[PDB]
Amino acid sequence: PQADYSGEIAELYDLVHQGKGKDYHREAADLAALVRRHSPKAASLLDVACGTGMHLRHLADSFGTVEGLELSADMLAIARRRNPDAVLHHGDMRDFSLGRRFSAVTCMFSSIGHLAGQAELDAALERFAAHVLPDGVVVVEPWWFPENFTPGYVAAGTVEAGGTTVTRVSHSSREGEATRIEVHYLVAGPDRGITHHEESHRITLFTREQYERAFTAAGLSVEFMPGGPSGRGLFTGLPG
Amino acid sequence: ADYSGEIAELYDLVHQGKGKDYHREAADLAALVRRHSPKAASLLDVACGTGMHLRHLADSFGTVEGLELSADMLAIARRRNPDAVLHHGDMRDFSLGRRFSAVTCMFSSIGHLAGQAELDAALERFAAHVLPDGVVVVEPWWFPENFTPGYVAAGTVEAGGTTVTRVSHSSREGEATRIEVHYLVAGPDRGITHHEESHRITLFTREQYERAFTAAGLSVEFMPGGPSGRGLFTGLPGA
Ligand SMILES: Cc1cn([C@H]2C[C@H](O)[C@@H](COP(=O)(O)OP(=O)(O)O[C@H]3O[C@H](C)[C@@H](O)[C@H](N(C)C)[C@H]3O)O2)c(=O)[nH]c1=O
Ligand SMILES: Cc1cn([C@H]2C[C@H](O)[C@@H](COP(=O)(O)OP(=O)(O)O[C@H]3O[C@H](C)[C@@H](O)[C@H](N(C)C)[C@H]3O)O2)c(=O)[nH]c1=O
Ligand SMILES: Nc1ncnc2c1ncn2[C@@H]1O[C@H](CSCC[C@H](N)C(=O)O)[C@@H](O)[C@H]1O
Ligand SMILES: Nc1ncnc2c1ncn2[C@@H]1O[C@H](CSCC[C@H](N)C(=O)O)[C@@H](O)[C@H]1O
Repeated sequence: PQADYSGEIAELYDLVHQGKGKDYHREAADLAALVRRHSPKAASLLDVACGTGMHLRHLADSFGTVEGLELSADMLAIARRRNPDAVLHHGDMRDFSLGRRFSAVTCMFSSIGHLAGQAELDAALERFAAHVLPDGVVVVEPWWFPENFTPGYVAAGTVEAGGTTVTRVSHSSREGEATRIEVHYLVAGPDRGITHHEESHRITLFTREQYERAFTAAGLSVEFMPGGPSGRGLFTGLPG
Repeated sequence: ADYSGEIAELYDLVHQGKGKDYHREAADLAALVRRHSPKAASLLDVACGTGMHLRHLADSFGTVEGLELSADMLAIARRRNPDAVLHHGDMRDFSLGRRFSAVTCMFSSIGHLAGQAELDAALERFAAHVLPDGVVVVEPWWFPENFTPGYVAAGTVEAGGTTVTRVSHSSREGEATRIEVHYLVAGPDRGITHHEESHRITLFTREQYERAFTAAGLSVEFMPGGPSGRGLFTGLPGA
């Protein structure tokens, strides 16, 4: 049971989230508009935990420079193939140092939840502040806050494309300060038969004030906007 | 063991999810029986499984009994049909010491036999348990000409807090279908569990079924369509 977005799990990622109705084109359009509201001259964007680089692909149409940081080599390989021109980095949002600063540092789809507690979140936000330009914005899509988390939640969905049928079932429970989300897959095709895969993640249920404390310790002013890309809302931060 | 444990426990929910209507099939079956035997009063369901047909057939026939090889399936059937006599046994060699107006074998259970000889044997046993005015009914598996290798079935159903996803894959293995079936079973407390079964279901030709019926002294007819699109064979003694 893996926790590192690798192997076959990485290969299924885009198909499954497409099946669940995720619309990266609309999300990118909205994000780019939000960046330009806070920074009308923005010409550059770093997407941290870029995964398979789906947002970056669309954001390349709005900004002259897009870069990405991704911990998982297998996700990153997909991201690079999708963004063959972009400079994408293999590393860790807790401790990274790129060549430059950007008008927007973004961290989407609750990837920030993969951090383990307040020290790590603080560290990541300090790094984001370190890579943002003075008239820029830091954008973090949080995981659920403890008060909005729904333990016992089961998601199931099946999709097919290109001869491959993929079923994904998730189960979520409370494990201390985090969601434990277990995810099983059945992957079927006419000649390959059926294979079973599993993943299991601890995604931290930070409170709003814990997010805010992280932005604040980084020198960033912080604003929460409810709703956002997944019903989890959006944090925006501005330097100095 | 085939059809055992958690697989047996999931059987009814997954086939309900797939739209299988045992109430309508039982009514159609009862009508077919009574067309051939208007005073029909008894029925034996061979390979009765969880006893879903029998539950409904008991409202049409004064006596219903069943034969089932799997203990875990049989336990379910008994709980569903607590007034009925259900036997633990094998369609290839059983002997109940009585006869019935109908002997039925539904949902391609006959595919669990291998070879002409086992098929002949079963049909002889069915003839040995049918009344002389009655009828043997067997739902075949697919004929070779209609089998679709590489077939993938996937569906998800939820009942009572439990979400079950079933995915089957089918290929050719000699003169049979190899069907492998994976389940993901999920619930708020239970989490997710994975289960798997795998079966060989023999691709008997139409002529093979007819040979089995004729050797058991039954006059045979194939009725196309049937409960599953695979038709139904009927057989009447005294040929
Ligand atoms: C609607 C609603 C949902 N939830 C929770 C329950 C459950 O944990 C989740 C819905 O399950 P899903 O299987 O639909 O979760 P998902 O597609 O959002 O995947 C989640 O986990 C993946 C493993 C991660 O890769 C992913 N991010 C980090 C990329 C993460 O967002 O959202 C709540 O806690 N409160 C709610 O009001
Ligand atoms: C429509 C069509 C289907 N098929 C085949 C392909 C595949 O093997 C099957 C459809 O898949 P499914 O997973 O829908 O099969 P099913 O719910 O009917 O389960 C079958 O297998 C189960 C393991 C058995 O327990 C069961 N009987 C013996 C009780 C048997 O009927 O039917 C064909 O070969 N040709 C066809 O034209
Ligand atoms: N410490 C860390 N630094 C960088 N990336 C991380 C990380 N911990 C987890 N990740 C990455 O977080 C990503 C979560 S999946 C989200 C991917 C992408 N933002 C999207 O919207 O589709 C994964 O690719 C995972 O490898
Ligand atoms: N040799 C044999 N004798 C009796 N039952 C058998 C058999 N081989 C397989 N079976 C039974 O055949 C059944 C197939 S499942 C079909 C069950 C039922 N007739 C229904 O329509 O739902 C299983 O319960 C299996 O255990």
